[PDB]
Amino acid sequence: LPQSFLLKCLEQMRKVQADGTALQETLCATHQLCHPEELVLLGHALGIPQPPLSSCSSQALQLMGCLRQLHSGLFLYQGLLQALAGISPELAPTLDTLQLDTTDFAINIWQQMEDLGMAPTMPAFTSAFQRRAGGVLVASNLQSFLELAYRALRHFA
Repeated sequence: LPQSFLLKCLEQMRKVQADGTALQETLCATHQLCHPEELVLLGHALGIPQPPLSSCSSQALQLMGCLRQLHSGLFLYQGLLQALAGISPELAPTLDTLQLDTTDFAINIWQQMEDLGMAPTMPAFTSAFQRRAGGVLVASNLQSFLELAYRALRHFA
């Protein structure tokens, strides 16, 4: 991939990671939601999908496949962030930024697929406790997801 795409991906993913850590440190301080490791069953109950990056895994590494999963996964996360609907007033600015920065990264992934000619159901959280635990889950899912796509992308070089 061109170095400028890798360099732009690095800058964009580290901002979405910083954004996610901000959401996570507020809801832990504020509502004791600090161990996303515990919320797994509840995520499962809530219906919070978890994007596969299989084609970005060594035994299945394929540039088109990895990029297309990466993007479809980012797109999903876009919906998930839309569905949290700010979580609570105190948190809606941090969600807004995270939403802006995840959308910028997904436009970049898609733009690149087009340059290469290889282009191309949402949870209901109705209580505030659902949006608060959904917010900590999605934020740490997104983080690991990105760390995965990056090691894959860096090796496609």
